[PDB]
Amino acid sequence: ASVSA
Amino acid sequence: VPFVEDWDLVQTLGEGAYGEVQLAVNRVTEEAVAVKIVDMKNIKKEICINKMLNHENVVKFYGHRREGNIQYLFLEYCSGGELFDRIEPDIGMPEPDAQRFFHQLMAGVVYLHGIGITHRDIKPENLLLDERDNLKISDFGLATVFRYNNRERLLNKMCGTLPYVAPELLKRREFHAEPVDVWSCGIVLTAMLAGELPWDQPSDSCQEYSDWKEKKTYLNPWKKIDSAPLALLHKILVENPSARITIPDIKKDRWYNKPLKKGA
Repeated sequence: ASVSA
Repeated sequence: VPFVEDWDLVQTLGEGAYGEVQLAVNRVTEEAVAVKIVDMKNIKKEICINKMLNHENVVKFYGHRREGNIQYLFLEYCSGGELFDRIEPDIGMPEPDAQRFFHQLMAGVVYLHGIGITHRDIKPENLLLDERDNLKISDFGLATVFRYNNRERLLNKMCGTLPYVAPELLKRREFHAEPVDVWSCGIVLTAMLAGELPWDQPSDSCQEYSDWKEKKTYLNPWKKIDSAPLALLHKILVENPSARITIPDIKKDRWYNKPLKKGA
């Protein structure tokens, strides 16, 4: 699980 | 610098019928931030209010990003967790520690009220701690503006958490915002010093609340609280919100100013 800024 | 906008979600901080909060760690810098994730299937308002917050005792908002129906809110990470977890059931915590947390809570509330915002759900589970045990008010999902262009707006929405809510929300159609948050801070103080909440709700139908109004301080949780902080609680947990102590006067209280805690 990851997200971008 | 490539990759600096990549964050790995490494741990669930909280999950509930509202979405989830994950600890995110930057792929390059290893900086840690909390990311609130919400399936938009309210938000605009919490974001608007979070953008106004800049104070050492309130969780900072870094920004947000959405991808379709999901909103990602980037927030300051409080590695110490909930203040609730430092409260020992039926015991509380050392008075000096409670006093320090209470001083930080008041600083944060004074700040919010100064910019016209009321939190409306102050309780230990929403007061987070950073790595140096500094308190940080969090979760502005119920917060609202009560002063704008120097004009106060009376509130009428019933919200909060019953054991922490002021009596006027259950008895009056409209009420001032500030005394309501002051009341909640008094209940948090009670919990920190006694390890228990005084009543299920502040209504005459609640026996524990009637006893307090009848000043039976020989009963719990009052009997576990020293006389100095109990004198402050007698000024905060006052039924009539117009007679209840204000923060400027809490700052003058004897217990509030008593030297108790050594620095780290």
